[PDB]
Amino acid sequence: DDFAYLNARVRVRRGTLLKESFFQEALDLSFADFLRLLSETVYGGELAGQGLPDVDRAVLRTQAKLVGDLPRLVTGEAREAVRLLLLRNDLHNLQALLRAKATGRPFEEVLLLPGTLREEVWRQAYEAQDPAGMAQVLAVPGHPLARALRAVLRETQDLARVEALLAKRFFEDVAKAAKGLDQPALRDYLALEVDAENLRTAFKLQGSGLAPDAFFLKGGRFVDRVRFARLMEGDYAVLDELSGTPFSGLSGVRDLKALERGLRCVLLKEAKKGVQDPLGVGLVLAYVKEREWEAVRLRLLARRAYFGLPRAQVEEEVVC
Amino acid sequence: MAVIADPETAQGFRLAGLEGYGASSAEEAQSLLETLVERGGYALVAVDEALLPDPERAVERLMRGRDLPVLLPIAGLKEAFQGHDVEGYMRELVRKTIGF
Amino acid sequence: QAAKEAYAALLLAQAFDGPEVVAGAALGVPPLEGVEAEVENVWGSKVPRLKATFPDGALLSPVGTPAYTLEASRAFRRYAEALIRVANTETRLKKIGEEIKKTTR
Repeated sequence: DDFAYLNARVRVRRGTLLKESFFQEALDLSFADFLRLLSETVYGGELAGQGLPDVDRAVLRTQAKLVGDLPRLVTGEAREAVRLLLLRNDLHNLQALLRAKATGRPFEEVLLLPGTLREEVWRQAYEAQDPAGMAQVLAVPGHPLARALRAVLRETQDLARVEALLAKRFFEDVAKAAKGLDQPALRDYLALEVDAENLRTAFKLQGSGLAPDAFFLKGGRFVDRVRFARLMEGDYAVLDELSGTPFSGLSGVRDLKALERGLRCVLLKEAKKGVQDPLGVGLVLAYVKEREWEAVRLRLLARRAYFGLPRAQVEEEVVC
Repeated sequence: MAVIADPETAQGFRLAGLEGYGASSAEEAQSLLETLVERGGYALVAVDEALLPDPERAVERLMRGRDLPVLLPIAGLKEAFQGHDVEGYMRELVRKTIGF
Repeated sequence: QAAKEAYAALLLAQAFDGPEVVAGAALGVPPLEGVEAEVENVWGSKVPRLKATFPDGALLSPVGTPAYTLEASRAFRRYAEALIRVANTETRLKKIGEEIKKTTR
């Protein structure tokens, strides 16, 4: 088991989270100066090159050593909990690996990382060509995407459809486990994260050629399978009947930028109150969310700084 | 397709709408441009003004006729780029018909 | 200006989801001879013209940055459509080349 040491290490690491006043000074900066600014902080100890892809890799190396070792440093109930947050990034990693296997293109041009599923596991999966070999490799850690996969892949081996159904079964299983750890901050975070996911998923995956009801998930509020199909066709009249959410004020808006800003800023504030339950997974949950949103923000600023895009194109996003 | 420009703008040809994996490699991206169009089997060949082909004549002199998949100047970089008005007007009148 | 808008504000979050959008697409991008080639008689004989009309797609992209992605995928309309403009005006330019040469001669 055991979160005591883990929680203690994670608090010390908070001492080096990038502050809001960073991103104020940063907006006034071009790319060369942002890099000089960036190298002072802890991402800076992994910063390399003057190219943009070399920065992207430098973010990945920071994330590896400060977030991706975290399931490994603890066991039992603690490992399952840290795992559940990391699983969602593993789900991006599996989908990309699986696609490289199915479409016959290199291992390369995927985003991997270590956590529950290590760098070599993904390498082993790629190297097990047969779907059955593939299925057993993934069963080795025993992790919830395996158990979702075993059920899913029996029905159908159509790639885009495997992904979709892998997501729904994976989320039905997750929703229960995360509600079930009985931490009130995580449960409140979970209901909004789910409501938010159903909305967001419909925007991204419209025009895929798949079912609407293969993108629904357990934790959902006023939303139902019928409404998800309504949205996937492109109707925002679902939102004027959606209420009780704190997202209720993003209703009536068609502008993509303004909607996504509002969902994201709420979830940020929600997770930050996770320190009112630092016990358990609270403190690491808060940590993962703040460090992800800083990396996104590092990337938005860099691009804005290099290419001469407006100050306001990112200044609005960085202050919630 | 085969459309290429700067890196950031090259990303989205990697997705759908357009096909592409390149970016710059030369002055007009000759390394890719010539070699590629030799086959010409691509759905579209568009070379943006992010590379800038000053000798659009190199491709025409070598192809010796083909309007099927051959560069179309657009822009490929943002600086509130909508300057292909004042540029195209002068690019047409000067060499074809009477000057401005 | 709304084409480049989303485009340029994404590269580092993705760059391995090029794969994702093309895969998931159901004939959303023709890599070889997807164009709509047109035959067209003019002074300097049959010169072929053509318009950039192929399916391009709009908001079918996942991952990246939640807002910039969606936006970028919507931008695809503003590639396909706009390029047709130049597909028929620049090609006309070449037809009038012939005209001009034979004429001025």
